[PDB]
Amino acid sequence: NLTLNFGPQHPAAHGVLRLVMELSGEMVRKCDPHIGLLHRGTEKLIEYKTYLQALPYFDRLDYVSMMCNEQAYSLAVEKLLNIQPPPRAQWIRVLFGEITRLLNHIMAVTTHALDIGAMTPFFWMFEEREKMFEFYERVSGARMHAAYVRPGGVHQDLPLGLMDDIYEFSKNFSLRIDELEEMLTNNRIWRNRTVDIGIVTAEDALNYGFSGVMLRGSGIQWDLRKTQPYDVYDQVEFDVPIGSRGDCYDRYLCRVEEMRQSIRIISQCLNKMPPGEIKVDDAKVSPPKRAEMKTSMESLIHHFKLYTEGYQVPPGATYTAIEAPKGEFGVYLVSDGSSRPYRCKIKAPGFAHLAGLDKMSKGHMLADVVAIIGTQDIVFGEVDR
Amino acid sequence: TRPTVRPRNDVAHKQLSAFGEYVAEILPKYVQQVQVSCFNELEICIHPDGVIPVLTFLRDHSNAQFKSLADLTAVDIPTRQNRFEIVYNLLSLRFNSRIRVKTYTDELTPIESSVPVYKAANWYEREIWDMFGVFFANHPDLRRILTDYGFEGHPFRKDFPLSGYVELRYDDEVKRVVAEPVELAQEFRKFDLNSPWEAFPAYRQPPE
Amino acid sequence: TYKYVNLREPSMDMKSVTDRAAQTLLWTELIRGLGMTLSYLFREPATINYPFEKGPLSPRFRGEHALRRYPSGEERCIACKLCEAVCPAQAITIEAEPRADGSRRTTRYDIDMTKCIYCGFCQEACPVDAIVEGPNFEFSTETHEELLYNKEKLLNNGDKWEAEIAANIQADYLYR
Amino acid sequence: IPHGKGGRSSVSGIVATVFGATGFLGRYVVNHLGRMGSQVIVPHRCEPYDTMHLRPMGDLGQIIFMDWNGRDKDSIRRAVEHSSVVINLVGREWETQNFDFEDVFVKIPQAIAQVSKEAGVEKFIHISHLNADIKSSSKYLRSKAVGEKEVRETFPEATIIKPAEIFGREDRFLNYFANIRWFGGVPLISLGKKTVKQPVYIVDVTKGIINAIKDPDARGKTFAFVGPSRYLLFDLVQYVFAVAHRIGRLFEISPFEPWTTRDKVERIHTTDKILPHLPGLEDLGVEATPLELKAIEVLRRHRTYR
Amino acid sequence: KKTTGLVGLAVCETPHERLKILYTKILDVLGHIPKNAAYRKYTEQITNEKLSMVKAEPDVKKLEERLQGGQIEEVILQAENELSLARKMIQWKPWEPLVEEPPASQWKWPI
Amino acid sequence: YRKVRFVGRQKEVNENFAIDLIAEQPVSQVGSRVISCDGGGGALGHPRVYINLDKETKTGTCGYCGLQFRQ
Amino acid sequence: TSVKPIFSRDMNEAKRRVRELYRAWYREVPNTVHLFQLDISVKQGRDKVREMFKKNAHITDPRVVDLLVIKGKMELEETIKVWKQRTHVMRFFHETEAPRPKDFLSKFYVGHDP
Amino acid sequence: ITVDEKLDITTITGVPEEHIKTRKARIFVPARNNMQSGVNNTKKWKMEFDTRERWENPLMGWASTADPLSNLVLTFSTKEDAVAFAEKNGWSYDVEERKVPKPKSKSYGANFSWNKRTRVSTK
Ligand SMILES: NC(=O)c1ccc[n+]([C@@H]2O[C@H](COP(=O)([O-])OP(=O)(O)OC[C@H]3O[C@@H](n4cnc5c(N)ncnc54)[C@H](OP(=O)(O)O)[C@@H]3O)[C@@H](O)[C@H]2O)c1
Ligand code: SF4
Ligand code: SF4
Ligand SMILES: [Zn+2]
Repeated sequence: NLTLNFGPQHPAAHGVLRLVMELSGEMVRKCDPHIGLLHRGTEKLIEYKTYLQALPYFDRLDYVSMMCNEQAYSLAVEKLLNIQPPPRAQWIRVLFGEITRLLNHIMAVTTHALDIGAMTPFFWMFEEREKMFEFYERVSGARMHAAYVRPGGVHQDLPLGLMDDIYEFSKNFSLRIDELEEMLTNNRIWRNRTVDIGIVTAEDALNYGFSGVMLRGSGIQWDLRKTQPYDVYDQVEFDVPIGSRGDCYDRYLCRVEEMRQSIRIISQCLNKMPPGEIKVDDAKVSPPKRAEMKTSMESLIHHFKLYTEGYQVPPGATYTAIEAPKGEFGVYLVSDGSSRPYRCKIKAPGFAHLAGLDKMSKGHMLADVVAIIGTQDIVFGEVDR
Repeated sequence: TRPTVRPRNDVAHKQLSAFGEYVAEILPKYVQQVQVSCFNELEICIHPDGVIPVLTFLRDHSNAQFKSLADLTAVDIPTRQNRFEIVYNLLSLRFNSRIRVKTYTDELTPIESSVPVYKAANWYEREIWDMFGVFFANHPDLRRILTDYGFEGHPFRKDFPLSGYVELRYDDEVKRVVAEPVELAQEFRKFDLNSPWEAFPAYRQPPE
Repeated sequence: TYKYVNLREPSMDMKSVTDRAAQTLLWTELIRGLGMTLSYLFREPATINYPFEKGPLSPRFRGEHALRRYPSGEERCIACKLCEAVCPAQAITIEAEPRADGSRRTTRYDIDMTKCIYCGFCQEACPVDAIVEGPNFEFSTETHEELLYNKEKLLNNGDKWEAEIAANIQADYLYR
Repeated sequence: IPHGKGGRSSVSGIVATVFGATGFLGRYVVNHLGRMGSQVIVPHRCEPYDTMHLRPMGDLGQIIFMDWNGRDKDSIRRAVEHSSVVINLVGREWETQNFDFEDVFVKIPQAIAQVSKEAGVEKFIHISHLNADIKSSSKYLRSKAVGEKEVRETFPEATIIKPAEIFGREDRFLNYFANIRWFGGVPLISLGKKTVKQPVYIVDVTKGIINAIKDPDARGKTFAFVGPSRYLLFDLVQYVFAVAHRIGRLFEISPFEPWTTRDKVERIHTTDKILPHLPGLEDLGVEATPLELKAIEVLRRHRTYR
Repeated sequence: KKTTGLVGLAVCETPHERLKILYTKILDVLGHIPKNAAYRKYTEQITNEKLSMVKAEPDVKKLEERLQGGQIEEVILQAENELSLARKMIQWKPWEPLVEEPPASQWKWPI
Repeated sequence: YRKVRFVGRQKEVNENFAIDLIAEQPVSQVGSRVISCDGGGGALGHPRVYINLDKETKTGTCGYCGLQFRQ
Repeated sequence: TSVKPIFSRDMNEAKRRVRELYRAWYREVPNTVHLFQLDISVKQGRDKVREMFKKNAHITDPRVVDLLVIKGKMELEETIKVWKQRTHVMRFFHETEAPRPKDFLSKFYVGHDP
Repeated sequence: ITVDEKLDITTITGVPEEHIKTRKARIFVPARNNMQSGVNNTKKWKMEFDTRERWENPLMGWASTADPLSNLVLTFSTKEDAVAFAEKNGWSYDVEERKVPKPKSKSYGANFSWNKRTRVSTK
C-alpha cells in the first residue's frame, strides 16, 4: 500500500501536521498523524516565572483568542485568592469575552473554505475584520497579543468612545453574515461537498472526551455557558444551537447561529453597564494608581515590592475550565505558596479533537481528509498542552 | 465580611461532603484518603492496585454517570520517597460535578492503564512515558509524541536543567546539521525572591 | 435552551416539487444567488497606498524604545532596576555606579530588541517614568549584530523626537 | 588569551585574516575557524552576494567583511593592522582579458609582503604547489615557482605550505573528469604513463593549517603535503566511468570559462613526486585519508542507487 | 416521534417491559453476591425504588418524570451498563479491607 | 584591540552629555526650612521629597530632582 | 522489593532479550546504509551496534535492563520505517565534534579544569 | 501478584551524558541573609552544584557561559530524604549540618544594678 505523507506540503491551509496514510488503494482505513512541530518548552518554562510575569504566555497559546485566553487564567487564580472582581470589571470581560467568538467563528469558516478552495469568502470577510482590531489597539496595547486581563481584574478603563463605536459596528454586521448564507447554505455543491462526512454520533463521541461543537450540534445538549457561571453572564438571554445529525454539515450550522447569538449579547450587554472602578481595592493584588504612587508613603512600598516579587498565594490544588470558542480549557494550576508557581498543566482542545480523527476518517476518500480537519478548527501551537 | 471578597456557599459544600462519604464506605479496599476542598472539590486518594475498577465503578452507575474524561496530567514531587503523582480529572455529565483521582506511584513500578476503561486516554497516557518514563501497562501502542527523536532525558522532571545539552547548529563541512554541546549567550540570571516572615497563619507547619 | 436547525421535512406534493425540479434542471439557483453576490464588484476598493497613505493608530500604541529626560538635560532614569526585574525576556541589563557628582547613574544599558517580547511592563514599572515605548515602527536593519541597542542609541533615539512622545503621555496619563 | 570550551562563542586568542576565500579551498578552511571561535577578518573583492553562504559558520561578531582590490596598497593594509597571524591563498587559473596574470603571483604576494609584514604580524603562510618548478613547463605551472623564490626574499621565515593536488567536493581537477560527457572519453593523452599525482583529501588540508596556526616554531620550516597510497595509476580514469556508470559568472552565461585547449591540459600531467625530506604533513599531523572511501560522495550521476 | 433526540440510538422498541426485565435481570444476579458490603444495600435500594415507579403505568412521557434519566430509550443505557457493572463485582473483591497503606507521610501538601 | 569592528562604520556616538549639565542651572533659593520638589510638573517626574537646607546653603539636588537646590 | 516487574522475572528472560533484537539490528545495518543514502562503510555500523550494548553491562538488577528493552525496541520503530530524515542516524556519530583531550598534561594548558 | 522481593541499591543512569562522575553536589541550610531578621527561609534543605568558569562575551561583556547545569535548586523536606535523593540517581556529594542558636537567657530588669556590672546608661 502506498504510504504518502501529504502534510509537510505547504499546500495553503497551514503547512504543518505531517502524518502518514496507509491507504488501501483509494480508501484510507489507517491514519496515524505526527505532532510536535511546535513543542516550544512551555510547561517547563513557567516554573521559573512569577504570576504577573508569566501571564502573556497564556496569551500566545492560541492564534486567535486574546481575551478568552487570560480569561481562563485570572479566573483560575482569583479563586485561590478569595477575591470577587469589582462589578464594572465583569461587564468588560463578558464584552471582550463575547467579541473573540466573533474572531474564531469568522476564521473557522473562511480558512475551512480555503482548504476547500474557495477564494472570495476569504477576502470578503477579513476586510470587515479590520474594523475590529482598531478596538484592540485602542484599549490595550497592540495589534493582537495583549496582556490586558490581570489577576486584579481589568488593567485600565477603556477611553472615551468605544460605545458609539461598538453600537456602530454591531448594527451593520448581520448583513455580512447574510452574505455567506447566500454563499454557502443555499448552494448545492458545497452541500454536496459536505454531507454525511464524519458521522460520529455514538457514546464514543463522548468517551473520546470531546468538548463543544463536535458535540451538542451532534446531539447531546450540554454546554459550560449556562450550567456554570463565570461573571455577570447568566443575567443575559440567548439560546444555544443544536444541529440534526452527527456530521460536519450539522456541526457547521452551529457556527452560523452562534454568530447570531453574539450580536444579541453585545446588544444586551451595553444597556446594563454601571459606572464604577477598575481594579480590586485592597491593593495587595492590584497596583495602586499612578497619581498615588508619587505622593504617599504607603503607595510605594505596596508598589515597589509588588514588582520585585509577586503576590502571596495560599497552597492547595485547584482546577477550572471555561468556554474557549472551540472547546473547554482545562488549567490544573498547582500552587506552592510563594511568588513563583509550581506545575501549571494545561488541557487544550485538539488532544481529544484530533486523536478521534482515527475513528472519524476511515471508510472514506483521501480528498475527504483535508475537508475533515477544517471542521474541528484545529490550531497548532495550541496542541502544545 | 465585605464586598470584593468571594461569597462562598454551603449547599455544594454539603452535598460534596455527603456524596463522597459513602464512596469509601462501599469500597474500603482501595480508598485510603478522601478530602473535601473548601471550594467544592473532592480528592479520592487511591493506592494504584484499584486503578482500573474504581474508574470502572465510576464508569457506570445509576447515581453517578461520570463518563467525561477531561484531564490526565502528571505532577512530580521530589522528597516524597515515591516521587511522581498521576492525577485524573473526570466529569459527571448529568450532575455538573467535578472530582479528581490522585494516585501515587514510583518510577519503575508500572501502572495498569485505563485503555479498555476509557478511549480518550490514547494520546494522554503516552505523554507521561515520553516526559517521565512512567511505563503504563498493556497499552497497544507506546511511542514518542511531543518530543524530538534523539532525546534521552524525559525532561519534565526536576533534574533536567532548563536548557538541554543539545544546542543545534549547521556547518557546510559536508551537508549535515550536527549536534553540539550547549552554549548560551547569557546566563539566564536566576533571582532570589522568597521574602521571609510567613504571610500565612492557617497552613502553619508542625513546629517539630 | 434549544434550537433545531436544519431540521425540516420536505413538502412532497404536486406543485412544490416543481420548485425543486426547476432548481436542478434549469439552474434558477446558483446564478440568481451566486452570480449576483459576486457582482457586487462596483464597490470602492479599500486599499491603503502604504508609502504614501497610512492607517489609523491609538495613543497607547507600543513600539520602539526610547529614554526621556527632564528640562534641560538630566537623564530622568535613576537606575532603580525595576524595569529589569519585570522584563519577561530579561532583555534589560544594567550596571550602575556612583558618578563623581554623587547621584547614581548608569554605565551599561541594554535592550535585547531581538529577545524583547514587548510586554511593555517597563513603561508601567518605572516610578520616575523613565523608559517609554515610543510609537514609531521604523525598523528592519540588515544584521543581527546591530539590533542590540546600547545606551548611546537610546538617548539619541529618545532625542530624535520628544514632542511625538510628550503629547501622547500627556493625553493618556489620567487613565493610568 | 583563551577562555572555556571552544565549542562556540569562545575567544581562543587568535585573530586571523584570510584573503581570497570565495573558491573551493578558502571557504572550507574558514569553516573551521568560526567553530573554535576567533576574530576572522575576511575581505572580499567585488562580491556582496557571493559570501552569503559563508556567514552561518561564525556565530556572532566573529566575522567581518571589507573591500579591497590588491593593486591598491592601503586596502590591503587598513584591514591587517590589527591582527596576529595572516595566511594567503589567492590566485586562480587562466589569464584575464584585463589583467596581467604574471605579477599576480609575484607582486600581489609582495603587496602583502609590504608594511603588512612590518606592522608586526607573525606566522605568515603562503601556499605553493608540489609541481611548481623553475623548469620550462609550464606558462602557469612555472611562474609559480618564480614567486616561490623572488618573494621568499621578503618574509625570511614563513613556513609556506606546499600542497599536492587536492580532491574534495567542488574542485576543478577531479570535476574535470566526469564533466566530459562527449562523443569520446579520451585520457591525457591516451597513455597511462605518468598518471597520477598525489590527491590529498580536503579535510587534511584544513587540518594542517589549524595545527600550524599555533604550532609553535613553524616559521621558515616549509612543509609538503603527502597524498594517498601511493603514487596512483591509470585506473583512476577507468574508476570514474565505472562507478559513475558512464558564483558570479554573468546573468545568462560567461563567454569564456572554458576547458582551455592551451597549457591547462599539461599542468596536471607533469606529476613530479618531489623531495621527501620535507617533513611536512605527517609531522604536522595527523592526516591519513584513502581515496576509495571518499569517492562515493563527490561523484554524482544518473543512477544514484545501484 | 421517529428521532430519539440524542443521535446514535433508536427507539427499539417497547417501553415498560424491556426495562421491567432488565431491572429484574439485575435483582436475580444481585442475590448472588455475599452480603457484607453495602453495595447491595444501596443498589437494591434504588432499583426497587425505580422498578416500583417503572411497573407499570402509562404513558412513556409520565415515566420520564420521577425517573431522572434522559429519554426512555436512554434510561435503558443507564442500567444497561449497570448489569455489566454488578456482574464484575463478583470477580474482584472490594468488600475485602484496605490494602497497601501509604508510608505514613505522603498526603501532606506543603512539601 | 577592539578597534577593527567599525572600519567603514563611522561609530555612531552620542553628542550631548548629562555627566555635567546640572552645573549650568540657576541654583534655586528660598530662605525657608523645608521645600517640596515635584519638579518637572505635578504627577510626573520625580516624587515628592522634603529637604533640609541649613548647612553650606544647599540641598544636594535631592538625588531625584537633579536640579541644584539651595538658598 | 515490593514492586512488580515489567516483562522479565530474574535475569534469564532478561539476557535472552538483549541477544534477541541484536540480530534485528544486525540485518538492519546493511539494510539502511543503502536506504538513507549516506556513505560510510557498513562494518563501522556493526561496530557501533555492539559498542552500545557492551557499555551498559555493569547492571546486576532486573527491570532496569527491561526498561532499556522498551527503549531498545522503540528505536527500531523509526528505524525500519523512514522517520529519521538523514540526520538522526548521523547523530549517533560524534563526527564534526572536536576531540576531548582526556589527558592530564593536555587539560592543564587549556581550561579551568572542565 | 508476581511480587518477587529482591534487593538492589537503585542507581539509575543513561539519562544524563557524562556528568555523573564529574561533579559533586552540596546539601546545606540557607541561613539568614543578615541585612534583616526574618527566619522563614530556614526549615528547607537545598542543593547547588559545582561552579565553573564565567568569561566575557566579547561583543557586550555579557556573562555568557558553558557549564550547562549551574542553576538547579530543589526544595527538600529534611535530612532523611536528603541523602536518599543523591544516592537514588547516584553522584557524589557532601553534607553540611543545621545550626540552631542558643535559646538564650535574656531578662530585662537586671540592667539596673546595685553592685553588678550589667548596667546600661545613656538610653
Ligand atoms: N591546492 C591545489 O590543488 C590547487 C589547485 C589549483 C589551484 N590552486 C591555487 O591555490 C589556491 C586555491 O584556490 P581555489 O581552489 O579555492 O579556487 P579559486 O576560485 O581560484 O579561489 C582562490 C580565490 O582567489 C580569488 N582571486 C583570483 N584572482 C584574484 C585577484 N586578482 N584578486 C583577488 N582575488 C582573486 C578568486 O576569486 P575572487 O576574486 O572573487 O575572490 C578566488 O576566490 C589558488 O590560489 C589556486 O590558484 C591550488
Ligand atoms: S526605567 Fe526605572 S528601572 Fe529602568 S533604568 Fe529607568 S529608573 Fe531604572
Ligand atoms: S519592552 Fe517588554 S520585553 Fe522589553 S523590558 Fe519592557 S516588558 Fe520586558
Ligand atoms: Zn525636585
